Amino acid sequence: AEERAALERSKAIEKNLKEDGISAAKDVKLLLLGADNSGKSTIVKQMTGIVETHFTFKNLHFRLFDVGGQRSERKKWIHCFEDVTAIIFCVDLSDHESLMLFDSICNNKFFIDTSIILFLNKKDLFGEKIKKSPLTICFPEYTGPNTYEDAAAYIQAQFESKNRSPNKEIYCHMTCATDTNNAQVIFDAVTDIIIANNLRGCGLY
Amino acid sequence: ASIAQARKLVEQLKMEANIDRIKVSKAAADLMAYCEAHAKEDPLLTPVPASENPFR
Amino acid sequence: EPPVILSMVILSLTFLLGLPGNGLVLWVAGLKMQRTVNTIWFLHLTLADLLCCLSLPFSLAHLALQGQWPYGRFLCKLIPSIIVLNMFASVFLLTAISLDRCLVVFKPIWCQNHRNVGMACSICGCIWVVAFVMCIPVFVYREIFTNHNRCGYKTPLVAITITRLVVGFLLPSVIMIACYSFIVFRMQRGRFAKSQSKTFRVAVVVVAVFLVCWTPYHIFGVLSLLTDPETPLGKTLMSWDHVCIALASANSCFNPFLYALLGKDFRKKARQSI
Amino acid sequence: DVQLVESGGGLVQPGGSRKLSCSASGFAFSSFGMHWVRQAPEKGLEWVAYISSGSGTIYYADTVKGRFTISRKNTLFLQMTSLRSEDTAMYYCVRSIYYYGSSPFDFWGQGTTLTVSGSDIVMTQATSSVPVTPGESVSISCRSSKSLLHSNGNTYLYWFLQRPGQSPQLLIYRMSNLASGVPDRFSGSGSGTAFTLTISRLEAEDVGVYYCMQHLEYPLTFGAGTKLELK
Amino acid sequence: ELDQLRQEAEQLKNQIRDARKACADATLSQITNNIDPVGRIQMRTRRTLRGHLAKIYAMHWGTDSRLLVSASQDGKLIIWDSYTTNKVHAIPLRSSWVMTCAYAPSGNYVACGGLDNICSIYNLKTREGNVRVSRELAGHTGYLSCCRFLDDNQIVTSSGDTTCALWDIETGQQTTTFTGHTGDVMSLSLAPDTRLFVSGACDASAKLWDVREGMCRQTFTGHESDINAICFFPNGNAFATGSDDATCRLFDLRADQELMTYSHDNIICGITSVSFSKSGRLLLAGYDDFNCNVWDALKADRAGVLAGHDNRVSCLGVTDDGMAVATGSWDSFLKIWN
Ligand SMILES: NC(N)=NCCC[C@H](NC(=O)COCC(c1ccccc1)c1ccccc1)C(=O)O
Repeated sequence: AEERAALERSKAIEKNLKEDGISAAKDVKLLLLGADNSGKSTIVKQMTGIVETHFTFKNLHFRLFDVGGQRSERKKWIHCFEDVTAIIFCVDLSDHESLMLFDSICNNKFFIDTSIILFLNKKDLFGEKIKKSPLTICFPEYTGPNTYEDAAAYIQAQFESKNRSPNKEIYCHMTCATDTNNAQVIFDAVTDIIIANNLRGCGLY
Repeated sequence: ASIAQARKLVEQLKMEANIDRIKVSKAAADLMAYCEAHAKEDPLLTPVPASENPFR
Repeated sequence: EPPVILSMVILSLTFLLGLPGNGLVLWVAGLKMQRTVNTIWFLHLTLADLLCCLSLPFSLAHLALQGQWPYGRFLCKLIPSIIVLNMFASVFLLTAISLDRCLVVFKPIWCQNHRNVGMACSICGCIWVVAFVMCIPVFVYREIFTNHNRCGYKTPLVAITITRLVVGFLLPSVIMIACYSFIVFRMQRGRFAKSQSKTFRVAVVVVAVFLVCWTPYHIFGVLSLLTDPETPLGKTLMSWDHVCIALASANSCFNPFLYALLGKDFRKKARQSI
Repeated sequence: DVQLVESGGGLVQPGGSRKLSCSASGFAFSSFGMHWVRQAPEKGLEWVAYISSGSGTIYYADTVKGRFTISRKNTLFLQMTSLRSEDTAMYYCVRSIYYYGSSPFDFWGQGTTLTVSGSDIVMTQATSSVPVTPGESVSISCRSSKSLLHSNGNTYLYWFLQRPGQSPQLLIYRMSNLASGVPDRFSGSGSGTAFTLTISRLEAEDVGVYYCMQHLEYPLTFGAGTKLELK
Repeated sequence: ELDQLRQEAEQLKNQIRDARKACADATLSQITNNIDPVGRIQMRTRRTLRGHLAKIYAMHWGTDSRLLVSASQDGKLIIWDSYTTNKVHAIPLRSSWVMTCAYAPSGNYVACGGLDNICSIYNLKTREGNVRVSRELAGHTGYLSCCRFLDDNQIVTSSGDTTCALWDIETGQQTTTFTGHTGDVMSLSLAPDTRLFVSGACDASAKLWDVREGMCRQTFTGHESDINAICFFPNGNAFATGSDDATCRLFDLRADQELMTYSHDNIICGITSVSFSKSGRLLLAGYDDFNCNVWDALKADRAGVLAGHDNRVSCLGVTDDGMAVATGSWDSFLKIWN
């Protein structure tokens, strides 16, 4: 009798749901990880539960989620970010815990095919610290020259040694925090990631 | 700091230890009796005919 | 008649290998999977291949009749029209597969912002309209000639066959080869260098299968144009047309394995469902 | 607050055209279906037209179809052409959202007085007037030619109260459910074709005309109108 | 004196264990060994609710056994008409990271919460038409994992900050706090008389709170991993729990210990959801292994399987009249079984 009007209303709000889904699928979602005071705030500012930051770069809408304020175990909610395009990981070179966090995230069952964009912030501060103190303090098994470039390369290798999945890539960039190129680096990495994901969805990769 | 936490813990344990407890066989019999008394009116273990199923 | 037996057995194996494959792919993709952009193309391709699959018995009856049509004019105008519609719809859907693959590879930002199920449905509908336009001359020009009544075409034939050749072979072949060559060339740098060999093999196999299935049809079409039926070697061309059409239709049974069954999720879902 | 103000009425030459408007405020206008209900000076309520939420569905009365148009700025329109002398009425605008458990016809407008110089379900109210005193119990009944009970268990009878000088107000919807804000003294009951509205402890604010309306199928039809007067 | 307090705690725990062992004269299996098994239980899918686009995390039935609310991380709280498949309301959420949702037993409100550390109240019976945010409860420093209505004015929430809270919707303040868990409070259920509730946290323990006094009455520890689901028996004298240890256990309140364990050797995935039948004879649990297992609560035998979900079974609820059971899943689908 008047269930026809209810059916009409249900169809209308189903149409709204579909439109919302189409609008939402355009965003590129990125999980933003790293230790505390690792430069996460710095890069999200260069461009209480969960902080989302949205920006647009070269016709892509980026959705950045920071989960540092969740002062509880990640294993109960880390699956809520299973579908992110990529993971942003920040490391303060001028500072072990970061290595274990990267190892846990990289080999998570929900992030097997998820690529990680690795940021090595505070490059200048790291160089000053090397000029002040040797880098062998953090890594006892570090054998080689105590120059900036080789120490940074060793740290970069130490992070990428934590990856076992061949179906994922790690994009490492070094920043000095006196730069505005981070959006561009994220853009290039995410373009590469989307090409890979589209190819995998087509069965050609 | 830890002294207050330990005092609260031991107080809570004392409170929990001071609860009257019945025999387990009695509790199992009570559960079984409840399930038996309500068996006829439960539609999931007894498949209701399509006449009375609002999801037919 | 060795050509007739060969065409019959090729149609038979196509039938027995395409009904299971296409039916399984259709069921899995349209009922046990959700609507994605990649899924719409497979749905439409499997529709075309399955209506091709339901059509080979008619071709088998046609061969068994040995050029005799006891039916009316309407069936003679309808059945070949539907068969041609489905085959060339499959061809255009393969071209759409290649175009979408090249587009997602080379325009990732545009595909991020503008690629969805609706646009895939629109392009599939346009492909179906184009296939209907392609088969319209088939419906118009097929007639029955009365020793015994037989189905056969009535200057217009030249235009029909040349347009068929071009639009259904050359542009699709060039587009597919170019798109897959560009994808392979893109696979040279970055993270894709380690899987460029696999991508190259997949592209080569699919392009080669399409070519071997669909070329001899077009070559014997142009020879039928060039050689009069009454002249010598016309009988040979007429005899082997049947087997060339059989090869053209075998692409229908080949397509599921080549497109839907390279998807790991599709393979898992099909194995679970069976 | 939820408002529905109507305008555009006046003295009209016969055969002309006039446009009625229904300006909406205080509620989500887009999610509600709108109705036009008119009341002749000596007659009762008469359903006119309906436009759904989203404009997908539109309905007209038999004596209205082809001559009126319903369209919906948060406003609803009633474009009327070829007006006859039988169109003289105060026209009401009604919001009628529809979903499971919802209460249609819950709010009515202030009204716009406009003056011009076969298979339908019949809703009959046998009694047109009843004498009643405050503090007593009065029951008002009406019948329907066709059964209002549906296969889904809902019976579509609606009760409306129109105090002197005011617009109709929804009291009971779907023959058993009490509308929001209505005092608990009002009770509705019925069985298929016979329905009654029972009032306990009558007050001075319950004096008016009571209309019962069916919503089983379009066109929506009202009863004759039972009037309860003091003393 | 810290060592003395630790020794006192240890001896109190030993005394509790001995007292519980004293009341274990016989087991539930030895009591129900002589009753007839339920036999094979075959539930078919009656409805499939296709509106959501991301993983469904929570669902809850109405008291009318026809209306249901569901939560997905696509950002929408959908109110469903189960009988007709019609969608009654669609509520857009400020934060898409929802992990719980509740329906008021009056039917006028729905609750919602998740990674934003907020329980939001939504009015369904607004005079202005649409559904509006009536209240947003913000006192938790950790994520909201569950919430359940007691009435129109008070609601109980469990949180990842290892606490449970009782609120007043009108004032928006925590009337009572429930502390004592050492892990994330991950699940919550209220007793049929709403005078007490049980919660299961990630410390592999379940506690029995009462809303009036705000204290813990009993603690139940039998599981080996984090408890993810919890539910009372229909009588209110027992409850069941589900853990990541791939087991379900039944606990008696009046006996203060576990009665039965529900597990099988080839069951490895953890339990995400658990519910009881109308009579309590059937225990229905959702699993990470994409299925739902039906248990005979009195015999601890598998009686049926609800297969038909393509991803993790996230949530499951049985109607108040017992006519149907709903399962939600990470495949973004809600199924009604009967
Ligand atoms: N070889 C070549 N260059 N083209 C040649 C024309 C091919 C085309 N028709 C078709 O493709 C579709 O079937 C054609 C034909 C047929 C007739 C009656 C019933 C069913 C099928 C048939 C005979 C025997 C084996 C298969 C198909 C066209 O009519 O233009």
